[PDB]
Amino acid sequence: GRLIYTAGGYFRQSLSYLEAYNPSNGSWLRLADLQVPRSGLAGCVVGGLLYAVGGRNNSPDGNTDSSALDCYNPMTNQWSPCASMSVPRNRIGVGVIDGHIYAVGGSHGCIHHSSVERYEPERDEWHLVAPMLTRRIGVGVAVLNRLLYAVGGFDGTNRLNSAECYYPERNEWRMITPMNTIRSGAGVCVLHNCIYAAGGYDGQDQLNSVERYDVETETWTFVAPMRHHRSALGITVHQGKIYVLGGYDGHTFLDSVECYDPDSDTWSEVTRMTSGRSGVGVAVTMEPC
Ligand SMILES: CN(Cc1cc([C@H](CC(=O)O)c2ccc3c(c2)nnn3C)ccc1Cl)S(=O)(=O)c1ccccc1
Ligand SMILES: [Cl-]
Repeated sequence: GRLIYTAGGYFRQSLSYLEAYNPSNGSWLRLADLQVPRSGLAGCVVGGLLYAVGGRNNSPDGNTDSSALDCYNPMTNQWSPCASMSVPRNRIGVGVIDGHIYAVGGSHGCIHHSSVERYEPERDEWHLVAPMLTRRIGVGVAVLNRLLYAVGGFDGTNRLNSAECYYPERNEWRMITPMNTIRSGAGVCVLHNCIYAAGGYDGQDQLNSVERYDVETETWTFVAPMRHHRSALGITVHQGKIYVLGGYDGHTFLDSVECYDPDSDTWSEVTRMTSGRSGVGVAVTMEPC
């Protein structure tokens, strides 16, 4: 559509915020709160509807991993509950193929999932598919040419540079070339023929580096680093540019929003979120009402 939506996230506790940024004019709009606060969720769009998937409610009265799927209709400014997933999935990644939502990995307490499940909006149903070859939480997910990619993350013991690809018609996962950088909670998205992985955490440091995988060459190449080191960032594509939103730099929960121009290989500061936060869900759709 035309707006970048940011849902949930974390600052001091899990957040219920839904806010929409308009790159055309720089404005932010605050919209209807999520029914349940959540950080470590993912956002996606199917048929112009915005979905918030998984996460965890870290609140002063308990911590609860979410198996929730909720649907935001920009036409009504209302959130509606959908069928819940088979399992809670905190620090989840998601991808959309052919109008179906894949929920990938994430944690439930000390359980780090390799499992994957697929949502069909037409029947409001989840179904498990083949699990990944690797347990991954803080996993980056993107879709390119109707193939689903799971990139980096944390397996319970180590942060990962590994990545793998799901071939739907074979219901099968296969490893791809690993990234040059260990990244957990990177922002992962697609632009042109490349899967980009921006920032993340390696067990020691939050990262500013950005690399991209060309499916034709099966190789990863670094591009210009972001202006800010950041893990648990939100990422999306809007008009052929990558936008990264918030995250954590080892010091501050960032309000910084940066944009990448692939043609000039440059990052620029574009706006600030209304407040600093990390672990948001982000996606793009039409403006409300
Ligand atoms: C930071 N968010 C949670 C989150 C963490 C990680 C990794 C997990 C890991 O590699 O173990 C992680 C862990 C620790 C990190 C890290 C990344 N970066 N710095 N530090 C110290 C990856 C994605 C998300 Cl959304 S969040 O915003 O949802 C959040 C923040 C505070 C408390 C709870 C959740
Ligand atoms: Cl968490």
